[PDB]
Amino acid sequence: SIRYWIIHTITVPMLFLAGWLFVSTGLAYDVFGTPRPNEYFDQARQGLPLVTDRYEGKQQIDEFT
Amino acid sequence: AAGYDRATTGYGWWAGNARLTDLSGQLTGAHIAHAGMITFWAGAMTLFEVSHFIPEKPMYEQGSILLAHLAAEGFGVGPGGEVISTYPYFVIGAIHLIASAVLGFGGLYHTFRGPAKFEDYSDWWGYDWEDKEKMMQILGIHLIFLGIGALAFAAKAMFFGGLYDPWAPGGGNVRLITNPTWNLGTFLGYITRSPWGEGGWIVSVNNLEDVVGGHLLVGVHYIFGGVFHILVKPWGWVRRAYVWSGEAYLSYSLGALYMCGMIAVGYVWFNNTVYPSEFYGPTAAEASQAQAMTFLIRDQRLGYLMRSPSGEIIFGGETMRFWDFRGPWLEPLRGPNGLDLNKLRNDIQPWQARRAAEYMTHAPNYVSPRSWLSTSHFCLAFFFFVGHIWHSGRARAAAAGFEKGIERKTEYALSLPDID
Amino acid sequence: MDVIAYVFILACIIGLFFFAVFFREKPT
Amino acid sequence: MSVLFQLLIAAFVALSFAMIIGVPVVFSTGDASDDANKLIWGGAAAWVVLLFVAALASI
Amino acid sequence: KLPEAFSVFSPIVDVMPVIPLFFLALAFVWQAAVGFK
Amino acid sequence: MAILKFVTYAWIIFVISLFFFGFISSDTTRNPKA
Amino acid sequence: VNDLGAIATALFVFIPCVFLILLYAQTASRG
Amino acid sequence: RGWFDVLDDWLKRDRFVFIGWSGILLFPCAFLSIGGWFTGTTFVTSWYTHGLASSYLEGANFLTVAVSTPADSLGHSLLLLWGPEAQGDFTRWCQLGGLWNFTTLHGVFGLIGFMLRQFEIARLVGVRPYNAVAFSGPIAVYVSVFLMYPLGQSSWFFAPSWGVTSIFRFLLFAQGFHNLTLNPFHMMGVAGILGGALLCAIHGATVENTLFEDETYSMVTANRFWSQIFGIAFSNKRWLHFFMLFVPVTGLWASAIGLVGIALNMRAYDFVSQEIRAAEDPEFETFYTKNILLNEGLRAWMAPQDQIHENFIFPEEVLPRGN
Amino acid sequence: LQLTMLGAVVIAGPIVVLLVALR
Amino acid sequence: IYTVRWLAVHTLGVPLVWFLGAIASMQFIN
Amino acid sequence: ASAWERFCSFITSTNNRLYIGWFGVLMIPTLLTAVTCFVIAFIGAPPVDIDGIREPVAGSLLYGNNIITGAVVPSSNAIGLHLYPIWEAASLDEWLYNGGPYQLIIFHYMIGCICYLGRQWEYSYRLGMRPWICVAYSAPLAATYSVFLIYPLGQGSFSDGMPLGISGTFNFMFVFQAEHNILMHPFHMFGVAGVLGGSLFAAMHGSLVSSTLVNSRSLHFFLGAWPVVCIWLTAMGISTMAFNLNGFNFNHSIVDSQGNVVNTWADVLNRANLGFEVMHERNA
Amino acid sequence: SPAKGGLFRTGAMNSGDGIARAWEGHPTFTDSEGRELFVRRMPNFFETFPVVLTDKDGVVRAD
Ligand code: CL7
Ligand SMILES: C=Cc1c(C)c2cc3nc(c4c5[nH]c(cc6nc(cc1[nH]2)C(C)=C6CC)c(C)c5C(=O)[C@@H]4C(=O)OC)[C@H](CCC(=O)OC/C=C(/C)CCC[C@H](C)CCC[C@H](C)CCCC(C)C)[C@@H]3C
Ligand SMILES: CC1=CCCC(C)(C)[C@H]1/C=C/C(C)=C/C=C/C(C)=C/C=C/C=C(C)/C=C/C=C(C)/C=C/C1=C(C)CCCC1(C)C
Ligand SMILES: CC1=CCCC(C)(C)[C@H]1/C=C/C(C)=C/C=C/C(C)=C/C=C/C=C(C)/C=C/C=C(C)/C=C/C1=C(C)CCCC1(C)C
Ligand SMILES: CC1=CCCC(C)(C)[C@H]1\C=C/C(C)=C/C=C/C(C)=C/C=C/C=C(C)/C=C/C=C(C)/C=C/C1=C(C)CCCC1(C)C
Ligand SMILES: [Fe+2]
Repeated sequence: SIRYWIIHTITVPMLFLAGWLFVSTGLAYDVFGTPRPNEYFDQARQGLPLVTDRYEGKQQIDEFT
Repeated sequence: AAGYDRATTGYGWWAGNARLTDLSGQLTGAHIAHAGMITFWAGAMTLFEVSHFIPEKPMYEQGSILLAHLAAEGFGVGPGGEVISTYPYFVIGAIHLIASAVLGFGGLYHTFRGPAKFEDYSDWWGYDWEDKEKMMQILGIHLIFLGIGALAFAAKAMFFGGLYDPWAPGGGNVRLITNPTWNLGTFLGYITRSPWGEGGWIVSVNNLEDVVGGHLLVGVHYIFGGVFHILVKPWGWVRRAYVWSGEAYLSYSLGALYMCGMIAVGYVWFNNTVYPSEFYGPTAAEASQAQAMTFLIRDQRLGYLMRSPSGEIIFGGETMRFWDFRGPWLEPLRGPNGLDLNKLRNDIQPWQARRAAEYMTHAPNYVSPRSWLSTSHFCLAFFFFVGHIWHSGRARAAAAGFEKGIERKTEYALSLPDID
Repeated sequence: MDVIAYVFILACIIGLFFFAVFFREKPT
Repeated sequence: MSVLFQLLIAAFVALSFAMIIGVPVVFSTGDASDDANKLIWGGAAAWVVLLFVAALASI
Repeated sequence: KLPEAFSVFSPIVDVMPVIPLFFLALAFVWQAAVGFK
Repeated sequence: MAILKFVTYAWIIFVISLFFFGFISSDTTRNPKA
Repeated sequence: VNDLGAIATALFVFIPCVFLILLYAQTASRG
Repeated sequence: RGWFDVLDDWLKRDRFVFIGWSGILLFPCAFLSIGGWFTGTTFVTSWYTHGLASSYLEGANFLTVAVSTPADSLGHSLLLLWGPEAQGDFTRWCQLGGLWNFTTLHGVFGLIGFMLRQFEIARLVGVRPYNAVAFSGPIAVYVSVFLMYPLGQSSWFFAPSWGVTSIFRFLLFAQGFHNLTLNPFHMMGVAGILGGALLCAIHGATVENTLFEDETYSMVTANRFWSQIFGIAFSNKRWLHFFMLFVPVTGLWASAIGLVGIALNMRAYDFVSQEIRAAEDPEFETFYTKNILLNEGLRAWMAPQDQIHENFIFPEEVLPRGN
Repeated sequence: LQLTMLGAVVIAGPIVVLLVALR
Repeated sequence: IYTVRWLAVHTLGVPLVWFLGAIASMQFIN
Repeated sequence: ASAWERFCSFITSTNNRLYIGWFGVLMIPTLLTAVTCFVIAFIGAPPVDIDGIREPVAGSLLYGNNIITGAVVPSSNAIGLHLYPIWEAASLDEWLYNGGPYQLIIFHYMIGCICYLGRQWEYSYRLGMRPWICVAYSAPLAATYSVFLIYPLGQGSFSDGMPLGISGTFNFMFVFQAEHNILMHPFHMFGVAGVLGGSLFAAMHGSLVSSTLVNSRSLHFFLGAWPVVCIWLTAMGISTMAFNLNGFNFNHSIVDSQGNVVNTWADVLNRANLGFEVMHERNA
Repeated sequence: SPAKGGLFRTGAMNSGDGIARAWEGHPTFTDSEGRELFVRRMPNFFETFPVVLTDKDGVVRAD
């Protein structure tokens, strides 16, 4: 009807912007470890950061990081 | 409103046009409006392609198909497939747009304003489907119009600019045909040619004299047949061998259109004469042979052929599948039995050697106009075959009476003697 | 001899088709 | 007269769009036929005349 | 390229080719108005 | 060969003619309701 | 090829076939 | 009426959707699996496991996003968010490919919940639960492909990555390395699926074209039509519909057994007599031999990049070609 | 740039519908 | 007013809207 | 009771064990010819120079193959689209060597298939039922015409047609994937959805009916329509790919900011296609 | 390895590669320059493998 319209108008764009800013402010890259477009390689670090050990994978990525 | 609902017609909204079966005026309005749609598309697309035309690039690289049709007829083109000025294309597009406006006006007028059923207004325009003579006469009139159109095309090819003949010397050139073919032996040899690779049914025409003569012959026949239809009755056997209703006539038209669509695909994909390779790009055969010849040119410059199954001289490799292909840039290097090696040694004029590479690059990333036309019209032809079957079956059943289902209490299968 | 095995199985299939077509019990 | 020609074609487009909107309503509903029929047929006549004028005004 | 007189109307032509599709869509809008009766 | 070609051509023509004359022979009167 | 290939194929063809035929026969004999 | 009866009646109460007891397993697990897939495609990348850009942030397309499988080094580790690998670090859990395990395991339990749900609904309505038995086929396919196959292989890395192009890669990988098309069980699976489609199509058309002019269609006319057109026909309605049920399910089960076979490299990769006969003379060439050559080529040209962890280095000289 | 004329046509169509729809 | 359906609708819509916003934001990244 | 009338009443009669009809008049000879030649050329037939390179490829049972690996090899590459009737052949052994039996089989078979569709319509008419079984049957018909007729026409020779054999089919599929990337063509995705969804709907419908039997008409309409529409679409997709109008291509799409290229799954798929293609194309 | 078999390759393993009798001894390969390289072993997956003798440092030497 009418009542819920106020709540949804106030809220839904706020959620949309929440996702928007979560991406734009670069937070997603930190949250998910996804490289920045310049972070795929350094100016010459064109080797691939592939995990080779099961037990210390997170630390090995930290070395790759 | 009345008659525009399911209750008063029996047809759901998704079959709304079916309601128009026996409303002559509105049905005519719909046909006129649809014709307006077609010509509006023609004009609009022509104007678009002109607005995006680029004189340096070829048409097939540029990606224009409605322009290539006009280019084949020679409107504003020059020798070697070169445009002189894109003005006539604009002229044609504008004329088509105006005609579309007029046709749309007529269609709206008959759809809403004019009489709903011409039978009330008059009787020449009032027709019923099951009047065999009236349908014969209408078919005849439209046949006469088609014949006038075909003769018009021939007259253009003979007096008004002509056509772009790509077998003129030194590459293609716009020509006026002066020696139309009229020997009936040639016509029969064309018709009774094998549709298979053993020649080509009608797709194998390679000179423009045959094209112009064929259009002359067909226009004469169309005018004569239209007159015949107007002047005579359907024979008894004819009356007994057809179904006489609107849907049946629609199904016949669908079958004819399916056949024409397949033949048009064959023309656009295998013919380099009435679809000059200068505009639509090389055919698959032309592309393969051009690649072979360009590689041979490079290998002869820096210091490959074979025998045909019949023993001629042909190129080697996969391209052997196109051993019989004939082309304008390749024809001068021919011989009594296949292209001679000695001829290829010192007979390659510069324009042919340029065409070879220019075609080798553009083998049908990049999609040739031939690919677009062929795929689109094969799909259209197949769906029109399906529609032909649908409407023919429906017409046959409805004429018989069992279209809306089997009758519960008089079911026919229940009376047949069991086969076991 | 494999050819004989294949051909025998195929011939049995065709015979089955013949009997299934012309000798089915009448539906009723 | 080139600017005249462009203005003429702009007016042609304007009239054509006006006819586009008007014609279905005039034709479908003949409730206001007294002035509507005059409007629509006069619009058609003006359309034809403007096209014919532009035909020469091109050259 | 358009005739230099008509070049001003270049954008309009840019939307002409896709007009027929709308007609088909228009049908349903028409059948939307009458509520698919 | 020549016999085979003749026989094939004759068969094709015969079957096509059978088809044509069958479908013109008032096969609109074969339905049940008729 | 396998010398037992033919034997395996034959027994596969035969055993279910004789089973089914036996069931059908002792069905059809009964009314 | 104890708390249990109240809870049971509350679950079985009519709503827009039916929850039942099964819902407690289905809805959370299904929702988590779907959310895991959406997150993995939207944000998490496979740059560290496969060296690919399989996320929208990377700039991928809908046809190229994929929740890619974990790395090869992890073997078959369950990759719990709190396991020895992730150790509670969410980012390392995502980078290592834990989203694949999350999605697949919750999908398994969602499928189990769905089958239980169909059991429960059929129990409530009071009809034979043929629907659950039918659904048993998809569970067999899922368990065979996403669990048994990577478990029979070296690692989860060889499982199908949740995607579109990743699944296509899985199909081509299976042809190249296991020669799946020649497996008889896959042939029975293909026959089952295509026959199921055929049955659906002709059954629908027949029922539409024998409609009575008012079950609701002339079974007698349909039977006679198919008998005199095709030769054989269903004279029994129950048999007709049970057959419609039976064919595709059987195809799925046969394919499932085929997939478990190739999980152990117990694959029908070649015909021995053909290999011997080709070895004797080089002129002998058949379509099967050329299929073998295509498999060699696909293996050689795909291995350097598909299994990047192995550091395969094949020069141009060793790559098979049609010379 | 070209969205103006496309929007104009989008207005043109349903407006033609609506003017009839009022009566 | 906290019906089970309210929970379901929100559990679907909330993350859905958030992710739609995120994807829209990605579309405008150079 | 004219002799012609008696004949017509015989053929167009609903008391034969199998309906013949006018379409069946063409169907029976063509189908019998195709079946006979297929059986003969599948049991024993010489190797065929598929590549048109004087080097043969065998496909018969008596020449070594079994059911899985045997096939009827397509007509030779040198013939192209030329019809190759026996009487138009230099010598019978040569005519076999170029692959004439394949042409014979496929042409008779295609004519028989279209006449079989016609026969379906005709008997539906003769029994008094709505005549739209043939419309549904037109989908697999379109598919066969795609692989056997339209694709060779687009490709210029019948050597690109599908082999008549179990392994020949797979070889055809892999070469087609290599040259056209059919997997990433949306019409094949529609076809895959069609077959899998058709099986799904068949299983659901069968389970429901057999469980409760211990607009509903629109249900059966949808059953009939869905897989048929999807098969039409995928047949059209094959036909379009016969004119070099290939599917989607997303190779080399994401690039690093500095200028490097980051791989995606599409690149792996392209490399697999590359392997399939380079193993094809004997020479270049 | 149990991952190198087949579904219809029947019988004992000795019906396959045959029965072993003696171990020829560990081989070592050297090239013209005398460098000691090694052959990469075929994984379980591949039915056939490309023979590649590589330097221990990761550079392919011969094949
Ligand atoms: C596809 C097979 C087919 C063909 C080609 C075909 N028809 Mg029909 N057809 C008619 C005319 C007709 C003409 C004049 C004609 C040739 O020009 C055809 N047909 C052709 C009318 C007499 C009659 C009423 C039709 C009627 O009243 O309305 C038509 C209904 C609809 C929904 C049209 C909307 C079209 C679909 C959304 C398809 C979308 C294609 C796509 C947009 C292309 C662009 C790509 C896009 C993705 C960008 C008729 C019918 C009908 C059907 C059916 C099933 C068909 N047909 C089928 C065909 C009726 O039920 C029905 C019938 O007869 O019931 C009694
Ligand atoms: C690709 C093929 C395929 C799909 C997608 C599919 C889909 C579905 N079939 C269902 C049913 C059925 N399928 C049946 C037989 C078949 N099903 C088949 C093949 C398929 N069936 C085949 C071949 C058959 C014939 C034997 C039957 C008999 C039924 C049913 O009764 C049932 C139904 O009622 O349908 C309406 C499901 C009902 C809802 C559900 O429980 O979802 C699945 C539930 C869960 C918990 C999904 C969890 C998440 C999954 C496992 C992994 C993640 C997936 C991502 C979210 C998206 C992936 C995207 C890809 C590109 C990778 C669902 C619609
Ligand atoms: C114009 C052109 C330009 C390029 C040069 C070229 C020489 C090629 C020139 C071509 C000229 C040509 C080829 C002219 C000849 C055209 C010909 C022979 C057209 C023939 C078409 C054949 C057709 C419809 C077959 C029609 C048979 C039909 C319906 C069935 C009829 C019957 C059946 C059996 C079923 C029931 C209905 C009925 C009537 C009883
Ligand atoms: C539908 C379709 C066809 C026609 C065209 C059209 C454009 C309309 C097209 C629509 C396209 C569009 C824009 C679709 C948008 C789709 C999307 C992104 C839907 C997404 C909803 C997001 C969801 C659920 C995410 C749920 C996430 C969850 C639980 C997270 C779970 C968690 C994980 C993964 C890690 C551990 C922690 C935790 C919290 C347990
Ligand atoms: C319709 C629809 C589809 C699915 C069902 C659903 C209920 C969702 C319903 C909902 C929404 C949708 C998609 C509505 C679509 C509405 C649209 C786009 C209507 C538009 C119709 C456009 C029309 C007439 C345009 C006609 C243009 C004409 C003459 C020619 C114009 C002119 C030409 C080109 C020359 C220059 C001058 C001028 C005037 C520009
Ligand atoms: Fe049913």
